Amino acid sequence: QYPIINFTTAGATVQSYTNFIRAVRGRLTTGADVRHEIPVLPNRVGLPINQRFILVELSNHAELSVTLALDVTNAYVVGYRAGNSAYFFHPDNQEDAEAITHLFTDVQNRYTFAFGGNYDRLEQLAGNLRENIELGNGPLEEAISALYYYSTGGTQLPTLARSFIICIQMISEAARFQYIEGEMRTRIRYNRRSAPDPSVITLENSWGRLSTAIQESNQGAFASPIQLQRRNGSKFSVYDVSILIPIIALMVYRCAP
Amino acid sequence: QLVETGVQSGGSLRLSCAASGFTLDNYNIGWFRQAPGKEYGGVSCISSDGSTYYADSVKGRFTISRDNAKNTVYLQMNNLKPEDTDVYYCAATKYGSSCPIRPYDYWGQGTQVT
Ligand SMILES: [Cl-]
Ligand SMILES: [Zn+2]
Repeated sequence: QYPIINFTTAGATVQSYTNFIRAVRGRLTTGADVRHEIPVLPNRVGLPINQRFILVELSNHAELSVTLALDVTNAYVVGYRAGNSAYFFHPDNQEDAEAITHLFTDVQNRYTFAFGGNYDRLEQLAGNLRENIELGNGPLEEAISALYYYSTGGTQLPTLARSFIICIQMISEAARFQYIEGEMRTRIRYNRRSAPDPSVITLENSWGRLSTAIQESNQGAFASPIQLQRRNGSKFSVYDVSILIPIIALMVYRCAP
Repeated sequence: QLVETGVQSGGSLRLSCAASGFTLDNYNIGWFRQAPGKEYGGVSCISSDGSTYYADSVKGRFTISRDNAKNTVYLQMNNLKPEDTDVYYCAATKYGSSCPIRPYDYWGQGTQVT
C-alpha cells in the first residue's frame, strides 16, 4: 500500500493542520534535491510505480472518510476513494492513465470522469471561480461529506466540483506553498471561512513558471521579473529568489542541477 | 500570455497561438482538447529541436508548426469530423517532453471548434 497521511476536521487546530501538511511534504519528497533552498519534487523519469502516489485520508465531524490520491511528481490530486468506489480525473496522458490503475486496486467500482482536475474546468462545473469559493475547516468538512455521498447519488456535480476545488487548495496548494499553508492556518485559528485573495490565486497560477524560473537561474536572479499580486490585488514584480524562499515549500522538477 | 485564434464535416481550420512578452522558440508547445474521451495527451506538439508529436486520431490530418518571426504556433486542421468538436487550447512548458505536462508554465484560454 502507498503511504497514508491522516487528517480530521473534528477539532482541527493550527497545530494538527501544520503537522498534517508537514507530513504530506515529507511523503511527497525526500528533500534530497534542493535548489536555492527550496525542495524539489522527484523527477517523473526514474520514479518507480510503487513510489508514485501518496494517500490522504480525510475525516470529519460526521466520522465520514474519503481518501485522496496525490501524485508525488506534482502534488496533483488524481482521484479519490469512498467506501467501495473510486473516482479518477481524466488523465492528462497515456502514462498517467496507466499509473492510476495501480491505485485503490481492491475497490470494486472504478470510474473515470470525462474532465481533468484543473481549476478552469472545475470552476466551470462548480459554477464559481476560486475567488468566490470560501476555504477553511467548515468548507473542508462539507467537501468531505459531498465526496463521500457522490457514489450514492446524494451529491450534485456542481457541488462535487466545488468540493474538489476546496480539497485541492487546502491540501495540494498548502503543501506547495508555505504562504498558502499560512493562510489556511489563519482561517483555522480563528474559526473563519473565506475565499482566497489574489495573492493566493496568483501563486497557485504561477507554480509552474516559478519552478522553472528558479531552477533556470544560476545565481538566483531572474532574467525577467516574475509578476505576483498582493492581497489588495496590486501587482508587484519579483527580481530574485530571496523573497520566494519563505513563500514556496516545494517545486516541480524542471531541469537537472 | 498565450492567445489563441482561428466548419462543415470535411472542412478545415487553422488555429493560432501567439505569445506576448516572451518567445516560444525555447518552449515545448502543445495543443489540447477539453475532453479527449478515450484518448490522452495533446492533439499535436512541437519540441523546444524540432520534433513533432501527433495523436493517432489526427495523424495525416493535422500539422503543427512554428513561426519564430511573428512568434506564434499554428495548428492546421484538415479533414475535420463531428467528433473533433471541442475546446482547443495552447500550453507551453520550457523543459521536459515535447508535449507539455501539467503544471504548465503558460497556457491560453482556448477556442471552440464545432
Ligand atoms: Cl483506473
Ligand atoms: Zn502498471
